Amino acid sequence: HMTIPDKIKAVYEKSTCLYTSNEVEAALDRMAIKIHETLQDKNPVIICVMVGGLVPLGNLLHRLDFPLEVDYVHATRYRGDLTGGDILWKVRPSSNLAGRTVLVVDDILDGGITLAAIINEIKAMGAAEVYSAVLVDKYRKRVPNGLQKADFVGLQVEDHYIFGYGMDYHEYLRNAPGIFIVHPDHEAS
Amino acid sequence: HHMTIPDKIKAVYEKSTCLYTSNEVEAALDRMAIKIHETLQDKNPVIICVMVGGLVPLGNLLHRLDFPLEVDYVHATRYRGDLTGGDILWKVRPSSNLAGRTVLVVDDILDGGITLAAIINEIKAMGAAEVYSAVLVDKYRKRVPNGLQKADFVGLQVEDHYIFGYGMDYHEYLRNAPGIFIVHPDHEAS
Repeated sequence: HMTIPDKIKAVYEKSTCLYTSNEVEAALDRMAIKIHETLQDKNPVIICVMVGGLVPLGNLLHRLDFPLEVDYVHATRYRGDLTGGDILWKVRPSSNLAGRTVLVVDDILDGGITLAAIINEIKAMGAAEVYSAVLVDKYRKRVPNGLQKADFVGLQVEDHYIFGYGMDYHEYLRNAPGIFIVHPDHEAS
Repeated sequence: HHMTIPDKIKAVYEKSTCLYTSNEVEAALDRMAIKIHETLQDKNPVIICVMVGGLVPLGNLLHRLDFPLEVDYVHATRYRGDLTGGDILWKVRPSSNLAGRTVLVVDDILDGGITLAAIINEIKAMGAAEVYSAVLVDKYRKRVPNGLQKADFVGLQVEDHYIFGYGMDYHEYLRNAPGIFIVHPDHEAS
């Protein structure tokens, strides 16, 4: 029968490139400058939001020229859970975050209900300050209970079906070198 | 108000010696990527990050890998006294979905690799068809019983220095240093 990797190849092959890898790297440079201005003297814990935060965070980290520690967190949500109150935790924020400045890093702000719950849970562990960073923000789309603004944003995009540079298409294509839009043939509407 | 940990961190970084520049590291990642492609492009691998050291090397490596793959992560710790790897503490375990899959395990450094070998063996025990190992740096002259004996993919071979950077920490700091650095003997005596 038809194979998942063959279908992935077809999706990628038919996709359209919204941003090159170079443009993405350039957006990471801009973020880094801003993050430095805000955080350099704050000894932050930088927390990767799994799994999507991993590519952006790893590429951002060596651009940040100040003392910092790294950690990670993992939460999922049912789409039907509109409040963020039924969140499924796989990896919880640690007690070590008490009194710390924390920067939370994710691939994309898309509503951000789940990102807001993660942030609030970090606050509940006693963090002094929580900032948010996102490689891409779907800037026109905001939802109740969602995160209204990220502190640091690489790229602002319209509401497309997108993948790459940490963003998956059914777990695949996080390794695509840029930001891509799924072809209308493969957009299940 | 006394000297803080971050102040000492700055001093360590300031006195450290640069072993490899960021450019040399990126070039090593390019070489690893080519090797990984030749061996794995047709294998539909799950690429697993060994937390937390794997995160920067993996993130940088990922967008160089031009073939279908999935990403996951694992986390395990060890007492220095546990020379066997029989008593490792799991924080995040390999999943049962790895059954029948080709898996590539990515960590920052092969330094003995006792924990790394235990992780690999545990992935085999969940039924993975094949396990490969990739490491940004290998302390190629240091091998220990129960440790990983050889990695399939190695970015850079180094001597047994106190090193940090590019995902390797010095007491949880300095994973963000842009290159590979050696700690000055005034901060770390042998």
